[PDB]
Amino acid sequence: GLISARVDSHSKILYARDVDQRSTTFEKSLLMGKEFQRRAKAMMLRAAVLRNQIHVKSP
Amino acid sequence: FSFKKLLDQCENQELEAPGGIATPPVYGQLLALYLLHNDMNNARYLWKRIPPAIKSANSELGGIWSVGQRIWQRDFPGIYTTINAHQWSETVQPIMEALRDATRRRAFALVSQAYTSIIADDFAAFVGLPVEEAVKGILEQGWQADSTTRMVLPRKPLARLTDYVAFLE
Amino acid sequence: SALEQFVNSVRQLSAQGQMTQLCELINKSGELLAKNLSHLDTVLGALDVQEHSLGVLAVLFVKFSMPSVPDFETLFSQVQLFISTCNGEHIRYATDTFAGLCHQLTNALVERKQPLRGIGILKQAIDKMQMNTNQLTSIHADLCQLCLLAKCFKPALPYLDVDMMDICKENGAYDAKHFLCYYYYGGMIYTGLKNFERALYFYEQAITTPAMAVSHIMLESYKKYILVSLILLGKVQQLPKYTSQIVGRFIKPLSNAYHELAQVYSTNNPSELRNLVNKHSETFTRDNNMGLVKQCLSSLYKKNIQRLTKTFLTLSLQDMASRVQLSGPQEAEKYVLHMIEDGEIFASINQKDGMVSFHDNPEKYNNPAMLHNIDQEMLKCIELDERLKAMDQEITVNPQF
Amino acid sequence: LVQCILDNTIHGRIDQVNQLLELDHQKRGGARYTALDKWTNQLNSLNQAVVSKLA
Amino acid sequence: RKKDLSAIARTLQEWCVGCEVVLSGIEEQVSRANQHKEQQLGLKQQIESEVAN
Repeated sequence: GLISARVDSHSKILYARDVDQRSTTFEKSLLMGKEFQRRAKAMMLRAAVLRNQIHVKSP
Repeated sequence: FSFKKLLDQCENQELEAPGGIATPPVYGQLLALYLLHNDMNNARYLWKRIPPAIKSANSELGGIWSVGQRIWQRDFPGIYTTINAHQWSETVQPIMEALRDATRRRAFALVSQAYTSIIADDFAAFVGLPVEEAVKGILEQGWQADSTTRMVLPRKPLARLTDYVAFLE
Repeated sequence: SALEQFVNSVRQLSAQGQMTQLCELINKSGELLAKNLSHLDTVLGALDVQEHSLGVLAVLFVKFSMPSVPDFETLFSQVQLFISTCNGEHIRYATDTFAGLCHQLTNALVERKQPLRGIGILKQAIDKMQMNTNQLTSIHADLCQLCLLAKCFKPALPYLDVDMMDICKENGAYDAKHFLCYYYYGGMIYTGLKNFERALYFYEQAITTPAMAVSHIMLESYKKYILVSLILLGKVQQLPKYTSQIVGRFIKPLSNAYHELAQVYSTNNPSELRNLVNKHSETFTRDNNMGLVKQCLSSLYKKNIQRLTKTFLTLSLQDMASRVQLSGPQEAEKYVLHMIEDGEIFASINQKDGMVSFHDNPEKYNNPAMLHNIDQEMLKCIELDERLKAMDQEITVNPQF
Repeated sequence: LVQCILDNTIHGRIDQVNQLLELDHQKRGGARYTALDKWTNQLNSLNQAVVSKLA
Repeated sequence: RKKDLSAIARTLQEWCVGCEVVLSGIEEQVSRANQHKEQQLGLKQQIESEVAN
């Protein structure tokens, strides 16, 4: 929920936090780029074996 | 380093021709490039494929392997106490000292970032240099001294948004 | 009498048109081949030792006995001399006996003792079988197997780091178990080097394989998939929907202890996971993955210390020892220091007051560093698109009738 | 002040301990769009991936 | 401001060429992009046309 903060529990004091949307959106977009690259490796090797339509067959 | 090419040519001499036959200086270059890398995962596979004869014959490398276990487990006074007990014939032993200096400066740059405060006696035992030599080194590179705490405070020494909007935005 | 003729028929096709008759010549060979082949190998390197030597050496390894008396070393060196500077050009058509030769060399070195040099020679064969951006040849598995036995993963990485497209068959020369072994052994190679990202990727790709029957390679890769996903991520990563039905029907309830391990991992209790690891310890040692489950225990401790950043800012070491269950502030300080060094947590240690101060701010995204990071990631996406353009063109060419 | 917040008048945060108020004097609804475009592209990726990756 | 004349005109040559080269790098980025747009859409349309039969 709605507690956006860091508590200095060295001092045991709450400190409310504005999570920066610039940091948030750049973070999720570049993590989307990292998942884009993992799905890149996924689709490259997966289609290099299965655009062939060749698999671990019955024998 | 050049031990990469040395290891490649010694594996041309060891992993190509001889019979499944083992060779100890090739294995010395192997544990040299597994302790410079500190790749004790693959140096475990080394230690699985080192013969116990070569564990007993290339055995200055065995003391090197023990000291590298103390490095991997980060047993720092046991590291710097056991410097001159192993001396293998110029494959690992000079770069044992070079790796000691690399790990010295590595612990230096590591504590410089990862510590708001370290015990300087630990850190001197972590780098092998003594305590006031570590004081001279941190005044050389720029940490914050904190007397009477004995906790020296470590310290590390346009078209931008155009490209950022152009790809990520 | 007949063996003296075939050599003359090899030179007839040399520097000429088709070599399909030479493929038929290797297909027939001689059936009950004699020792004389060795003598025929004395005068055989006329042009570049030719494809005749491949048939000779393949038959020498097909023998099921000897293979070249206790002097097999000489034969090994001959095989080396056939792979190194001899190579060949029409290996693409003779792939069946070439991969077969590499498989037999691998199986012989596995049955014998130390297969260290075998890796060094094999990587050349692989280098001459593949095209440019690399193809998934069968020998790729063998290499991995060899470097998994002879504990030296360092030179096998360049063939593992590339996400190669299209599996090389040509005249058969490929089996599903070689695919499964390459991704399973490769997964174990990345797990041994503590590169859990590519390891998890490799195990995932080993499970996704279409299957009608359950193989032990798939079972072990699934178990190790759960373990690496518990280490790398906080929980078990979902396998794709295109995974085989036999995985959810047969492999899932067989590796019940691993899903039980994930079930106890989800409760965030280390003592209970310890109890469960002691409970099925015999089953984990039976699969020969005891060690990765210990890493799972340590990763659970690290997950519990990482959960503290979301709620606390400044926390006492004794409080951390009480919450994470470590006993004493000394072990808490050890764990926090290790986690800062490995880049797992963003925190600082205050010894005077005995406190831990969590920061949680690696970047503000104004460095050039990010500029270079984004430039490299964009170049990867551009590569994929030119790769994707090539795949799409290949598919457009060919269309159905 | 809190009452003013109810008003939706105050745009800024208040440090209760420090007893001070920071207002978002310079506002920016500039920030979202980069992320939004990114998200739109993400869906684009979704439509593209599901079809392509799918047999 | 008695002669900076030489240095004056040569600083002029400098900055003139600087904006010139900025704009010329732009020029060839243009000879890339929508020349790349020509090639890309031409090939994509080739694909779409070959989709039929």
